[PDB]
Amino acid sequence: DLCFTNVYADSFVIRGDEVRQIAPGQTGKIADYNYKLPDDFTGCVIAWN
Amino acid sequence: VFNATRFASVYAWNRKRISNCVADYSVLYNSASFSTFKCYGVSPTKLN
Repeated sequence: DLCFTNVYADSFVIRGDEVRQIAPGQTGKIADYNYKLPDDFTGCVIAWN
Repeated sequence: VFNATRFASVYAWNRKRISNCVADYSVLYNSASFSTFKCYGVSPTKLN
């Protein structure tokens, strides 16, 4: 039901236990050095084995 | 504490007191040896 000006699909691969780090305000190897989400992130995170 | 050869049972958990020293917490939070590093009422980076 929603429109948006732009959408960004950021794609990559990680291991299972690091999926939790792909979320706003997380810490760890991934969240710190690889891919950081902003605290005011507005979007969806999709992951599958 | 961390490199102790044998650990105590949870019911008789050991307690070590730390005092009068410089604590370089980077040595801990920058290590990749820990699965859970969860800090309450403090942020790990700030510990230094």
